[PDB]
Amino acid sequence: ISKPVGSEITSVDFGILTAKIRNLSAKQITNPTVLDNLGHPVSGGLYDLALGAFLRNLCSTCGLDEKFCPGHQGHIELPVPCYNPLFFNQLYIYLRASCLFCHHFRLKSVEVHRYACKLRLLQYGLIDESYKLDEITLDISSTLLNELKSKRSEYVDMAIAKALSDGRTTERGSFTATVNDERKKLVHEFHKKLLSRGKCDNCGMFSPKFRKDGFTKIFETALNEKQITNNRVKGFIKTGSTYILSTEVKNILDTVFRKEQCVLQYVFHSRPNLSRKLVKADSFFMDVLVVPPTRFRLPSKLGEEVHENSQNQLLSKVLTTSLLIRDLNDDLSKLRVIFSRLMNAFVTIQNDVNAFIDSTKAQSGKVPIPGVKQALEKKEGLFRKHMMGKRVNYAARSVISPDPNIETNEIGVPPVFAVKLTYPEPVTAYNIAELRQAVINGPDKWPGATQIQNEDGSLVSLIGMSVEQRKALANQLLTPSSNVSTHTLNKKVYRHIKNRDVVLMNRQPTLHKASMMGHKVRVLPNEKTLRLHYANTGAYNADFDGDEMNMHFPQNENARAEALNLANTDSQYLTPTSGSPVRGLIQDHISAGVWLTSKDSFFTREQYQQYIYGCIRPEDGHTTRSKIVTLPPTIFKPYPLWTGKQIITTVLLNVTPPDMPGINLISKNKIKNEYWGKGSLENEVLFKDGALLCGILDKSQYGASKYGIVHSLHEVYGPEVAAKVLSVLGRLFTNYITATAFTCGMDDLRLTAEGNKWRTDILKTSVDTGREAAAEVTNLDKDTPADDPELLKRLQEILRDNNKSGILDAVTSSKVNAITSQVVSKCVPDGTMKKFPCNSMQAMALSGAKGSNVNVSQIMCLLGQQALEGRRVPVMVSGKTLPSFKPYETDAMAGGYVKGRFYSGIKPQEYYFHCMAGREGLIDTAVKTSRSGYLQRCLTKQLEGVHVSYDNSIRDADGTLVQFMYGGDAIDITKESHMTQFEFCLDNYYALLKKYNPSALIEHLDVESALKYSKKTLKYRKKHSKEPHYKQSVKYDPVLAKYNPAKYLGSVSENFQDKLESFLDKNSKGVNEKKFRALMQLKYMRSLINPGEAVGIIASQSVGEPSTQMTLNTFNVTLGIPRLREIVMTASAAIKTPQMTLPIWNDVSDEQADTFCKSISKVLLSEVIDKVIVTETTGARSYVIHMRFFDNNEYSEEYDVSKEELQNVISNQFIHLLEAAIVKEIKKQKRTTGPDIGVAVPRLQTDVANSSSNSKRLEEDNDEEQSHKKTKQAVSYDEPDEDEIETMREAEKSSDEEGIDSDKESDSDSEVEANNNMNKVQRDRQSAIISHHRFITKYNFDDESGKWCEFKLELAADTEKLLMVNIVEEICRKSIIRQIPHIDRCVHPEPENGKRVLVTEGVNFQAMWDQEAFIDVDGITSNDVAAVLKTYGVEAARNTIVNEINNVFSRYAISVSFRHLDLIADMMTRQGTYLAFNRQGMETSTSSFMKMSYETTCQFLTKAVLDNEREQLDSPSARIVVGKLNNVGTGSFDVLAKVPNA
Amino acid sequence: IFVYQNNITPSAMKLVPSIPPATIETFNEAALVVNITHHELVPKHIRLSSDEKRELLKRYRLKESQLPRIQRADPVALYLGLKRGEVVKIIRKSETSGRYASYRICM
Amino acid sequence: DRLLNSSDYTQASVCRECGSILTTQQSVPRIGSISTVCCRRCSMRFEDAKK
Repeated sequence: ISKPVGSEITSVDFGILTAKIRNLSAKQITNPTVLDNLGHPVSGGLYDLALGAFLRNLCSTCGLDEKFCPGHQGHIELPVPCYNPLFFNQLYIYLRASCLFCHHFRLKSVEVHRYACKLRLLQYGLIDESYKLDEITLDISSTLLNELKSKRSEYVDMAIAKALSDGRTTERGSFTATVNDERKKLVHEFHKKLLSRGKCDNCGMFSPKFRKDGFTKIFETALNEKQITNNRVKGFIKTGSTYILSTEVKNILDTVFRKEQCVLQYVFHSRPNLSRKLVKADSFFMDVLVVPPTRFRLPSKLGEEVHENSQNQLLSKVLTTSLLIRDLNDDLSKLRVIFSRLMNAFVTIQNDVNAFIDSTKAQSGKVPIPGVKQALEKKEGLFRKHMMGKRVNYAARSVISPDPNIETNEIGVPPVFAVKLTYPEPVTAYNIAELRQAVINGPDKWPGATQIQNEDGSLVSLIGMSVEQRKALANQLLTPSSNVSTHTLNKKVYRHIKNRDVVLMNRQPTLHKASMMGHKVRVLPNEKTLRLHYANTGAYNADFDGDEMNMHFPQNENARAEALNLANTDSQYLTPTSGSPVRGLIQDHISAGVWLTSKDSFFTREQYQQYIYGCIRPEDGHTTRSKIVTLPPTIFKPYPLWTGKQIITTVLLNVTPPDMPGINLISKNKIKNEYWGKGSLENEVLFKDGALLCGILDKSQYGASKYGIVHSLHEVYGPEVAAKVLSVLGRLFTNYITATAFTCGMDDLRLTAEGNKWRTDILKTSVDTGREAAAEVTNLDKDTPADDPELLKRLQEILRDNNKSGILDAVTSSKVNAITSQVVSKCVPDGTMKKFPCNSMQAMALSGAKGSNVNVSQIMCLLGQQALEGRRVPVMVSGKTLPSFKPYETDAMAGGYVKGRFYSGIKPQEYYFHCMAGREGLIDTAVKTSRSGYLQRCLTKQLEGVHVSYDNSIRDADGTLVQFMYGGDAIDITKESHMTQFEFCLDNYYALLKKYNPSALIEHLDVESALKYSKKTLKYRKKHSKEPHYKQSVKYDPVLAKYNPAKYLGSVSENFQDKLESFLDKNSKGVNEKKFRALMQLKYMRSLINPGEAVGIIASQSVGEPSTQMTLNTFNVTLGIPRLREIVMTASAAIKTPQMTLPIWNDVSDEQADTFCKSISKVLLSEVIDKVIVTETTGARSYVIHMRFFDNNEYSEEYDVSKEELQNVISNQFIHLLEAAIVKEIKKQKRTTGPDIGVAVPRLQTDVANSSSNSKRLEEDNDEEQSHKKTKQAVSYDEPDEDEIETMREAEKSSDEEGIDSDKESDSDSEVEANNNMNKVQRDRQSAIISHHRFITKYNFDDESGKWCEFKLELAADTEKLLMVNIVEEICRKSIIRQIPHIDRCVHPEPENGKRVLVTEGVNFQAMWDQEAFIDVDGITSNDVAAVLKTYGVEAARNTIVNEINNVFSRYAISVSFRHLDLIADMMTRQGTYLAFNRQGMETSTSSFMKMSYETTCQFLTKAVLDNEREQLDSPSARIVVGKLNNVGTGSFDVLAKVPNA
Repeated sequence: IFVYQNNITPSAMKLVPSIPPATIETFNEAALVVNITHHELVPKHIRLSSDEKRELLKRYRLKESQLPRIQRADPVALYLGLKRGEVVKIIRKSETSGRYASYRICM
Repeated sequence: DRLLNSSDYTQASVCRECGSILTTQQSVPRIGSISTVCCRRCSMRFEDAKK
């Protein structure tokens, strides 16, 4: 740190190396020899000694040696200009669009002038002026088009000079995302009009259209026979695709680019050009290569075997070919075959520089040589492996181990780690006493040192020395060296890691920021592992069975201060997802407080003094009073004794500060009052002035639980007091456990003889349950016996269906789950042998120590119904669920109901079914892994510079504003925990008043102002309380929108304001109400989000981390992460299951609503047909189709379909489909009837790639596959295996000029009863039905009953046998009777909270507007966000995003905050469209190093060079690349030192 | 405002920018059956005159293109008849804070 | 600290005229001088001493 840097990199320009590389490096390379015999670097070869020092030779350029030389570049003189494969796709546009005769483009010179003059407007901060250029429009002569150009350029010269007169732009221009959105929309359009034209508009003589191949050859076609007639009526006033040489194309595109310099000056620039350098054509062509320095091209090595480099292997092949095409040019210089090898040498000198840059865009054995482009694009490569993911010094990793004898904010460092990791401590006047002792001890004895740094920069290692030299060198530390260059610097002793340093500590999948916290160091002897407290196991999510954690040891005081104040564990008490506490005692401290704070717990005096000093030690600094204070006992006369609740009072009396009064808390336990006995009150926890007066303490109080005692001390006394209480209670219930143990035995599991009599009799009533359910489902009655043969017919019918037999598996499952909960409800509190305190089995479930009441019931009572895939046990084909059971056995036990228990044993049949249910969870073990890995990375690249500003707005790193306040009210989630808990704050008023101390605070912030404006807006809102939101008069915008919350007292969100009023009005309780507002409006002000806070990352982590918790299956609607992949990623215009919630009115009734669902739901004609009886006869093939509908009283109830509509679909849609299928099938009959026997068809069952997942790694068990994912950072997946990723891999087609322009095909070469006695009507309906179809010839319809239909297709006599019934069954399943479009089925579900709604399988907003007599059309709700965007605008599309992300999390009972969901939905709709997080959404962005580092690196790289972009270096992914300090947090401001003298 | 019934000819769609001072705003009357601003998910859009567009951009120190954007063909931008470069003001009810005033520019 | 000050962290030289890293060089000094850092494509060879 003693070598400061002055100048530093502020912005990065992209650009192209001109062929004046000959200035910087004329050390050119002509010999393709790398080394000679006897190992020397040959002169003019690829390892020349002017390219840097190599093999212990000096550099011919530096004069410096093997190490100190920086390396130097060298060029390879190509004799011919072969083009560049990066910029080739973007000159092939410019070659196809130019007229070779006129040397212009194909377009009009004024249509080109329009786009050239709008792009001049876009490079300044003005866009509406670039749409007002199209409003200048007034068989056109030449004097009109040169004046039209004069007035368009007249407007722009005033449009820029107007804006630059203001501050709306600068001379260097302006550039934003929405400015870059419009520029991409013109240039992509300008590169689409030019690509398709017929003739030049400035001449007539038009060029023949080119066609290319794999990036190496340019071919020009011969202009066909029709078009030369144009060339000779206008111009006068060899074979297909001849070759075009590489020097011709430069000569073409030089006079094209010289002529239209005006348009190309604004295509290749997005900011104004300030050097006014010319866009030239030799930017596209490579006259020379450059060669990287020798240090970057060192030989590869494996063992002793030192191979040759990849880069030299490709670069020699170019240099042999360059000498050839030079040597053969001498051969042709003396005048056939020599012209055919020169032209073939141009193919391969281009092909070997195409090989030098790309690998796939060259030809390759199996896997060819990597080019410089393909060294960059994956998880591996360069841009993510070595720029976002560097490896670090001063770090260590080890297995972690449990420890209750360290502090909760600490790590126990082994002495193996401790004598290696060193910290440079500059020796000064205040630390020479402790740094002399460090040099004396040396690098063996622990509080010592390893090396000292002199003032000149050199180090001196202390390893080999003895105590003579080390004591004689510790005494020289404050000695000044005689130099004057270094008279400022002092020495730096690299002391070992002491007990006062800190450490970043890192569980390896870092899914959120509390997985990387900052611990203090405590060096423990005699250990070989890192050693961690139990309070930290929930934060890192660690299980102490072989987890490795990285120990990062930072190296300067700007990092020690930030691991002690920002990333320490004490500030990470509440998680940012919901504000819940994540730190607390876990298993056996929970089950000791239930004994210590119990009412039997009496301690004598010598025992009382021991437990206090066992946990609290004043030497370590745990007391605040420097002397342990105690309490009088609760029993005086027979013997002095202390109660166990009085120890908890004492340890709170010592760790809390003496000035603030005690904690006042009313809460609950997890343990019910009746477990203690009659009239016990040990469920209500009561603290009164810091004294536990009532109730035991559990997981609910000092666990990771909200509004407990430890969560209350965090609010009243702050994070360091609550840190000490978990440390003190961690040692109190460890020394109490040692003196008074805890065990779980066999008597804890046994029921008493009365209670064991109950469960035999209650389970005796379940022997007759599997048949009562089996007779209910089959709709039999009167208790038919089990072996009744009509029942056995019926049970076989429900064995063959899957939509049945889950009916039987839901009736019988519920009918035996009642007997399950009757045994539990009578036995486990009351039929046990050991009651609650002594039964440690129940006391570990009721405490929340470990387990539940479900685990206790399967031990003591019964296992119960073992349910598989939601249903029940699977059955064979024979109706048997095992080979031990009768087929169709109506029994609970045969269906998998285990009546056994784990205390007494499960029978061999029911042992087997419990092995089935043990496996169906274990298939959801491997599908958990790579679900949310790619989803969170894709969030955290966009929401990554998003940070709170100092004006409370939420802005991206480039300044493009996302929100105006965080969440609506600028509250940190980790601060609003007791903000509405008004009862807790009134009890603790005097203790919380000197936390939020207003006395030394009021003269810095305005008090009277926002209180006055709030009471305007409060009372005015109370006027218009019943007016709807669209009639709300907007005179008074909210007080946060006018006044800074952190500056004006009282400026408070309108939801906190009303809750504070509704508390002060409904409660009358030496505290006024004026002094409770002025505290709770000060608490609001001291609970605000700080500026610089990385709310983008926190919002993306608070979504991606609990989506590692919703990987599970169905316990309809798209569930969990694949719903979240549609909303957040991929921006689905087509959701797989779209819905629409239709709220029905209040005066509509349920009969009126179910009839309404029938009107909307689609009815296929298949749904009203019972049978179709086709009698086929011959003579002409006379097919007779007789349809049997259901009864008219049935389908008119079930579907609300009149029998006149069946006539109006059969006669007008069905037969049009039926006769279309027939003539299609007779056309198949004549043409295609037989294959070619002997010809192999293609493959059968292989996939598209790799033929398997993995041939060896797919058999790794989860204890062996977690051994391969612990020893390395291997949380990634190469192919994340998604179809949406494949649909992100497959989209965005090539062209409309392709092989198929609109998917064109042939489309050519067509040219019972015995009734009679119709009326005149049905005879005449039939006559026009025959006359309007092709084959009908007879027709009838049952109009009296609506029961049947009938017609007689009489076809040709030539035809053969035809499966007519399979023709009919297809057409009936496709013929729609009544479908409202885009909507399949409506249904009326059970209401949530008084909302009578419908659910519509499909989205059509436009059609539901015409049903307002049943549907409140102002309240309909979809989950298709791209449909709400199209219909209701961008704010209703926004509110649908926050509502549909919340369905994914609230379904799994996961409560993310709305402040995190508002920030994502404001980022997805920042353009007014529905963008996602993907490559297509990321495209409209300012910083290019964010783009290059995400994926498709050289895709964005060529885009950044052809744009000639300046990188402003303000996204954090661009600051890490160039090494600049990030500006989100402590980098978001500058520190300046105040010097006294002038 | 030219309310039509089925369609306007693409030959007749060139007459919309044909008057440079005066605008023509065409609506198909099937899209006007339900006033979309009465919907529950649509907040109160109010458009700002340049006497308070300018005072918006002076508080937050913004270029015009750094605001959140509303499209030219949005169903509520076509409702209010927003020209480009006109800031509309949105007052929406947050779940956290109640009434919350946000802004959005038309480009 | 965990991505620059411990991983690689070179103090390199950069020309303030062409704005490039790899075009820099410490000169071979004539026998009296001290070597100094001098760019290459901003440089002009001494043969170009023209009027």
